Amino acid sequence: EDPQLLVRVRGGQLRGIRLKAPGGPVSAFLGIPFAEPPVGSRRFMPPEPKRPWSGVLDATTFQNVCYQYVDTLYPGFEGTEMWNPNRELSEDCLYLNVWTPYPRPASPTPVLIWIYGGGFYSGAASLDVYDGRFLAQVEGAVLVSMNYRVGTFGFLALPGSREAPGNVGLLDQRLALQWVQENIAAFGGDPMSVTLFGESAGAASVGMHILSLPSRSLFHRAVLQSGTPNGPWATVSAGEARRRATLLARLVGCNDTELIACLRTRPAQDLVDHEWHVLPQESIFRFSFVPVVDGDFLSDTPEALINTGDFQDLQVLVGVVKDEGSYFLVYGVPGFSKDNESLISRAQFLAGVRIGVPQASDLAAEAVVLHYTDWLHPEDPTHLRDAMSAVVGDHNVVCPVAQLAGRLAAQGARVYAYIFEHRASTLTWPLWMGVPHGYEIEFIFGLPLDPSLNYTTEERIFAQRLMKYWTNFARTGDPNDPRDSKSPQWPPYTTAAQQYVSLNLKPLEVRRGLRAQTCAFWNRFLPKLLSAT
Amino acid sequence: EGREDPQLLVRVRGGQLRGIRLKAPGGPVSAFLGIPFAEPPVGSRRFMPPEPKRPWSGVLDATTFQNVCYQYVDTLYPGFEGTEMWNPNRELSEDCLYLNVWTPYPRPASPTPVLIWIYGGGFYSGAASLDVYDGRFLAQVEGAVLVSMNYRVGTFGFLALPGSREAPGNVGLLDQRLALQWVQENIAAFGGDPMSVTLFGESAGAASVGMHILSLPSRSLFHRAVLQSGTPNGPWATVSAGEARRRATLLARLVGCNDTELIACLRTRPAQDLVDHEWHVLPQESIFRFSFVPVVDGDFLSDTPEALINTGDFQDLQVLVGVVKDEGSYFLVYGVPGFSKDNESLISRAQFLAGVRIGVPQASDLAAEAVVLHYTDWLHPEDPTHLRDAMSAVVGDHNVVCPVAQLAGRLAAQGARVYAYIFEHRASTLTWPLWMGVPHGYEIEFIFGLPLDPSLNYTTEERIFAQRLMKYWTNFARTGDPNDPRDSKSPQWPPYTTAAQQYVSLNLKPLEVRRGLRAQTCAFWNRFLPKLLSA
Ligand SMILES: *[C@@H]1O[C@H](CO)[C@@H](O)[C@H](O)[C@H]1NC(C)=O
Ligand SMILES: *[C@@H]1O[C@H](CO)[C@@H](O)[C@H](O)[C@H]1NC(C)=O
Repeated sequence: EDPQLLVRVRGGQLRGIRLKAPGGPVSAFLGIPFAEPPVGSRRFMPPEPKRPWSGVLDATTFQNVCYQYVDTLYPGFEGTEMWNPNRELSEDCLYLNVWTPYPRPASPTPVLIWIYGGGFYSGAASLDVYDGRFLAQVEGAVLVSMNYRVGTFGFLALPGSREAPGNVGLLDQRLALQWVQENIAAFGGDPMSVTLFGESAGAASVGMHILSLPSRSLFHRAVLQSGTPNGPWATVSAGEARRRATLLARLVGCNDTELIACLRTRPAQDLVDHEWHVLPQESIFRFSFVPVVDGDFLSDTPEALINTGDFQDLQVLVGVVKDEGSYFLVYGVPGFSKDNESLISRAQFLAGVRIGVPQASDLAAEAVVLHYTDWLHPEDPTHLRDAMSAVVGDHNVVCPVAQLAGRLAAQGARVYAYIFEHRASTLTWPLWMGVPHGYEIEFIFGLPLDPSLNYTTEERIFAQRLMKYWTNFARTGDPNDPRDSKSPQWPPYTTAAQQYVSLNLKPLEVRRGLRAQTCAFWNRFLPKLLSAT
Repeated sequence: EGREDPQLLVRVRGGQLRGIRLKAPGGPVSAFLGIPFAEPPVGSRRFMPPEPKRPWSGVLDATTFQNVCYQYVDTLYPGFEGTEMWNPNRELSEDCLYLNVWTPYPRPASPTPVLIWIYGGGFYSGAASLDVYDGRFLAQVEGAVLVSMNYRVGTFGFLALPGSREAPGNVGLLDQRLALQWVQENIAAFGGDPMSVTLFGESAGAASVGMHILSLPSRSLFHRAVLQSGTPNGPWATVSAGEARRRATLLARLVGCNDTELIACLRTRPAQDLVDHEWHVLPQESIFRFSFVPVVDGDFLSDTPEALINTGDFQDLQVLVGVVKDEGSYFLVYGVPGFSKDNESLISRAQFLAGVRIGVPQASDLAAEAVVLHYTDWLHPEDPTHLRDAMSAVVGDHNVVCPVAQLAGRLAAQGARVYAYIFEHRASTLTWPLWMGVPHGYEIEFIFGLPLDPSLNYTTEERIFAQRLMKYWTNFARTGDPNDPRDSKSPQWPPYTTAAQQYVSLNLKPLEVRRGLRAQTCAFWNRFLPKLLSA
C-alpha cells in the first residue's frame, strides 16, 4: 500500500496506480465517479452529485465510455480507430481521471482540465491521445479529464420541459469542474489556477463555460483548439432542438412528459440507430444533438454573448490546424476518399459546396464557389480539391475562431492565437489531407516522448516545446517562457495588429491576419446575403 | 496651280485638295486637314444621320484643322495642362464633320496599311485635332497612312427618341462609319491601302471601335482593331432604349420643350442651351457616367454588346486590347468628396463607402457592401492610403479593366486572335499628382510618338520606349501580329487565351509576360455582381 496512491476526497477514499512515464513515475487516479449514474429515469436529466462510498474505491483503471455512435466507415484503420471507444459503452459513464507527479506536488500546482472532442456525439477521456502522464511527468502538471454524455443522452432537448431541459452533457462538465474545486487540493492541485483546454466540440464546450456565468467561478483560463462556441455547428435553437427530438421519437415510435417517458424505455442502441436521421439537409460537419440556446445555460446565442460580453480578467489561447476541413470530406462529399488523391471535377466541387455549406441558398453557394475558385486555374482538379477542404475548414473552424479571437480581444480579454502546421510523420491518412483536424492533440499531450511510438527526434523536441507553451499559459496566462530571452516572443492577438504564430518544426514565426480577406467573406458578407434572402 | 508643291495636290470623290508639308523630327510628312466627309449636320439636320458631303468646285484648302464638334468644356482646373490638353483647340460648331489624313512625304510607292483613329472623351467631348493625336510621327517614322475623323458628341451625337425618324440615336456612330466609307473610297489617292484598314481608339473611341466590330454594316469597312482602355460592353458605353427616351425627354423639359414636336422644338434651341443642361439628366450622382451615349436601338446595335460578344462569330478577327495601370484615379477628382489633384487625397473609411455609391451608381445596398468588403484590406481597414488606392481601383476595375477582361475572354473563346497589354509607364512630363499613378489616357502620347519631338522634354528612354510602341501598333496593323518577324532577340508577345490568359507589361523594361487579367477581382464584377443585382 503506497501512501502516495491513497487519497481522501469528499466522497471517501481512492486508490490510484503508479504509472510509467519515460522520465519517471506518475500517480494516476482513473475512473473516479463525480455523479450518480444517469441511468433509468435519470436519462436526459441534469447530473446529481455522487453519493459518498465506503472503504477504498479502486481508481486504477479507466471506466466505461459514454454511449455513442461508433465509426465504421474504415474498419481496422488506425486513423479512425484512434477516436473510437477503447472501453465498454454504458450510460453509466460519469467518471473523471487525475494524473499528478510522483511524489505528489509539494505545493499547489496549476491544474489543466481536458474536455474531449467528437462533435458532441462521440469521444471519451480514455483514448491514448489524451494520456496525461507526459504533462504530469515532464511539466509537473496536475491533469484532469472527464467523461460527459454525448449524442441523444447528453444533448436531446425538449426546451422548456422538466425532463429534457437540454445541455446536460455540459452540466456533466460543470459538475466535474465543481468536483475539481472541492477535491483537487487533496491531490496537490491548485484550485485557484484551473485552466480548461479542449479540441473541436471540446473547445466549443470550453467556450460555452466562458459564456455561462455559473461556470465562470470554476476556472481562470481557457484554451480552444480548432473549435468555438460560435459558428454553424456548435449550437442549435430551441425550435430546431425540439424538432430533432420529436423526429427521433417518431422514428423510435413514441405532451412532453409522455414523449420523454417513452424515450426512457428505449434501449441505448435504439436511440443511436436513428441519431443520424434527424438533420434537415445532407451535410458534413453537422451534428444531430448539440448544445441548445435554452435561455438558461446559454442566455442568448453565442454570437450575441461574445458580442456583448465583458472579458477583462480572462486569458485565452485559440488556434487551428493547417487543414481543418480535409478529414470531413470523405464522410459524404462524392469524389473524396482516403484511398486515392481525390482529384475532383468542377461539377463535383459545386455539389460538394451545397453539402459543406448546407445552410446556403443557391446564391450564397454561388458566392462561395466564386470566391474559392482560382480563376487562373478554374478547372484544375488539385485546386478544386484543396478549395473544397478550405471551404469546409474556413466555414466551420478558422473563420469562427478569427471572429472569437477578435471579439474577445476587443472586449478586454488577453488572447494568443496559433496555426498548427506540422504533419505527424506517423500519420495514417493520405498526404492530400495535410495536417487534419485533431492531429495537433498527440503533440500537445506529449506522445512523441514515448520512444515505442516511432516519432522522429525533431518531433519529440517539438512536443516538448508545445507542452511548455500550454503549461506556461496554464501557469501564468502567457505561453512565453518567462525565464528565457530570445524566442522570438509569441505576441498577444489584437484586432488592430492581428498577430498570431505558426507552430511547426521551425522556430516561432509571427504572422498577421488569420485568413483576413476570406474570413471577412464568411463573417461579414455571407450573413447579409442570407438575412436578406 | 503651277507654283504649288506638286506632291500636295490630291483628288478625292468630292473634288480637289491642297494639303501641307509638315516638319517631323526625321523629315517631312504630307497632311490633309479638315476634309469634309458629310453635309454639315446643322438646322433641320440636328439629331439626323449624316448625309455624304456634296462635291465642291475648285481646290479645297486642306491645310488647317477644322471646327470641333459642339461640346462641354472642362473648367474644373483652369490653366492646368492636365485638363487643357483634352479641351477643344479649334472653334466649337455643329458644322464639324471633317477628317484628317497624314501620309509619308513623298506619298508612298506601294499601297500602305491605313490606321484610323477614333478619339475618346466619354461620348461628350473630343476632337481629332488635339496634339496627342498628331499623326505626323507614325507617318514619318513608320510610313503609316493615318486618318482621324471628328464625330458628333453629346446630345448632337447621341440624343435619341428610339423608333422616331427625327432622332434615331447613334448618329455619332454613323458619322464614324461614313468616314470609314470615305476611307474605302478615297484612301488609295493618298497611297493608302483600303484592304488593310485598322481601327484604333481610346476610352469612348475604343468603345466605338468595339461597336463597329459588333455592327455588321461597319464590318466590311475595316480588317483589324485596337481597343485602348474601353469596350462596347460594360456599365457606361451604352444605354437601353428606355433610358435614352427618359434622358432625351428630361433634357427637352429642362430647355422648355408625339416625338416630332419634341425634336422640332429641340432643333430651335441654341447648341449651348443643350450643352448647359446635358449633365442634369443622369439618374444618380456618379462618376464615369455620361448622359448621351450609344443606345441599344436594335439597328446599329441589334442587341446588347454583352449578348453580341457572347454569341458572335469572331473567327477572322484580330484585336489588340489593353489598359493603363491606374484607370480610375482621374475620375475621382470630378465628384468623389475627399479627392483632389492638389493634395494626396488621403481619405477616411466613411469617404470610401460614400465614394463606392457614387462610383458604382447602379449598385443596390447589398452590392455596394459587397464591393466594399472585397476592396477593404482587412489587415489595415482604416488606412487612408489604402482606401485612396482602393477607391481608384474600384472605379478603374468596374469601368475599364474588368470589361476589357470580359471582352478579351469572350472574343478569344470564339475564334478571334487577341493580344493583351497593361501599360505601366508614367510620363516624366505628367502634370497630375503622383498618387494618380498612370492615369486613363496617358499611354496615347506614347503610341503616337510625341516623345520623338525634341522640344517636348521627354527622356531618351521615353523616346526609345515610344518607338517600341509605335513598332508594335504598326506591326499589328500590318499583319495582325505586334511582334517583329525578324527580331527574335526581343521577348515575344503571346496571344491572349482563355486557357492561359497571357498579357504583356508595357514599360521601359523589355516585355514581361503575366498571366490572368485581374482574374480574382474580375470574377467578382463579371460573374458575381450581375447575379447579386438579380435579387
Ligand atoms: C484634400 O482636398 C480636398 C478638396 O479641397 C479636401 O476635401 C480634402 O479634405 C483634402 N484632404 C486632406 C485630408 O488633406
Ligand atoms: C522644356 O524644357 C525647357 C528647359 O527647362 C523649357 O524652357 C521649355 O519651355 C520646356 N517645354 C515644355 C514645358 O514643354
